[PDB]
Amino acid sequence: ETGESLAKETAFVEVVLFESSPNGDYKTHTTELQGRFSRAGATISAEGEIVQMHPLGLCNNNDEEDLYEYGWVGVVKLEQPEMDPKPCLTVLGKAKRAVQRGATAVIFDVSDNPDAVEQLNQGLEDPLKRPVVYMKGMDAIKLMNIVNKQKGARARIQHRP
Amino acid sequence: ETGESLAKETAFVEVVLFESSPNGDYKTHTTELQGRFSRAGATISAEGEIVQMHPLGLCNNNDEEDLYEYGWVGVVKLEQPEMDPKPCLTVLGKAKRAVQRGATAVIFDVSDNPDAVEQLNQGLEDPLKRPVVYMKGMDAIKLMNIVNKQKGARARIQHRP
Amino acid sequence: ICKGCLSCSKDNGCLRCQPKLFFYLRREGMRQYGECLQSCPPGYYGVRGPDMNRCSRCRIENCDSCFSRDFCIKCKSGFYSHKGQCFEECPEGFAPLDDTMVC
Amino acid sequence: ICKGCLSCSKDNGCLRCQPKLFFYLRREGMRQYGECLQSCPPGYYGVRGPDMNRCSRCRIENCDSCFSRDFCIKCKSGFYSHKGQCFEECPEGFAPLDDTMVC
Repeated sequence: ETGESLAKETAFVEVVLFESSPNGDYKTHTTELQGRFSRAGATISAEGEIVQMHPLGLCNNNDEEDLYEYGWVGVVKLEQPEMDPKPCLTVLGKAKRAVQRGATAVIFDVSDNPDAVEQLNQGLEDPLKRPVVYMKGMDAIKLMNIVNKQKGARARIQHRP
Repeated sequence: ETGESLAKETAFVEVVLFESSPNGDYKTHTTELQGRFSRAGATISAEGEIVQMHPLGLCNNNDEEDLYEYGWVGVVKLEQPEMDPKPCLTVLGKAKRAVQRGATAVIFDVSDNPDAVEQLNQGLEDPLKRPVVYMKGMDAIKLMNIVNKQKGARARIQHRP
Repeated sequence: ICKGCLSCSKDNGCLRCQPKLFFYLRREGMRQYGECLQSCPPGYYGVRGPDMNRCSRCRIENCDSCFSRDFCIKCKSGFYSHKGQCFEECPEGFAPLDDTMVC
Repeated sequence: ICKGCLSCSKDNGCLRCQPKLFFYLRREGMRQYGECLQSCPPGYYGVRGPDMNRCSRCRIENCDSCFSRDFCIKCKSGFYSHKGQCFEECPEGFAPLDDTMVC
């Protein structure tokens, strides 16, 4: 009979914003946010440009979709589950699709759907090679605003002992 | 009086190559190489597209150079030091420049200039925020061939306890 | 914004559309959000799936109106229509028809 | 390849040039390597530094021959020459000279 789970390790999501001088250089400012690695994915550092994905962008239509440059970090904000009665894919599947399409890592704002978190710590479907992080509250909010207002940002998911 | 240094931690440099189906997906094959983190930089994971830099590409000319997309991983192959009597920059400086120009990390093949390694484990100039890795032998060679023949690859420098 | 949406969030735009309209994922920098359209934008064609209708991008060199993913109806000025596709010069095997621009 | 090099590696191309020529960093995918040129390629101008000569890319909207980083000598067909730069329409403060195309 199992017991209280080991608590899930913190994913330190550093978000870099950057400006480009005319000559060629780059000043950057950084922004430390926090979430959790889940059983659904790996527990390893990862890094790449951020790209929002609408949660219906990720379906197995077989319908030819845009080639995004390999190595992007997906950011997906989930909707209340009663808005979506019947998903094309489980939250697991959406992760799996993003990777197929070149995502080096994926991050869910679950703040509006808490079930997801346990749906991702099930781990009965196969767990991915790349990290799958979940975030909420002020951190998730902070992240969505960047996506919304900044023209480009880079995400560095970090793992520490 | 100091003693024999603590040996330097291994940087596990995973190199991903990727093909793009027409529909949108990506199959990838991976290639594990090894080098060392140095005192000159951090000892943290990092990830980004690879970009060779000629060792004379990195000088403080002040002369406006191309904007490379932020987050690239530099790969530099150093030349025998008697070919270059008087460097524009120390190997330290070259690292520092690459970062200025958006490099998230930098990797030196030193196999043809072993002095570099001790020049990088000096650490008397200021050490960088981003990792600085050094490689040689069959690993360095393996890496240069990819750069040479493949059209695109991604590097994932990884750190483990 | 937020026109045609059955439901509509701040962060994802439209999520589902009204019955007759078309779902379109506008990419705009890091963002991507829903729009629910009357007809699909230039460069796109629509697909009336059982579940939902939605836009897809063309991807046929030298097309001007896609119908489906693999069929063009109006090629570019200066171009030959063949098995759906568009050709500067008409590929080997068959050649242009007199008075017509097809092959 | 490997023409004009004083020294020349497999992996970096030319490293130093012969005395009179120009160093040019050809980017070609992930690669970047040295070429030692007689004159700089189209889209580039040269700079005869004390140490070494080398090419730089133009970066002047609507230029056709850069001389220096901030000076154009031949603007594009249809364009006005002003303080070095090229203008579709000549910016506010001063206006085109009769018989000339300058401002």
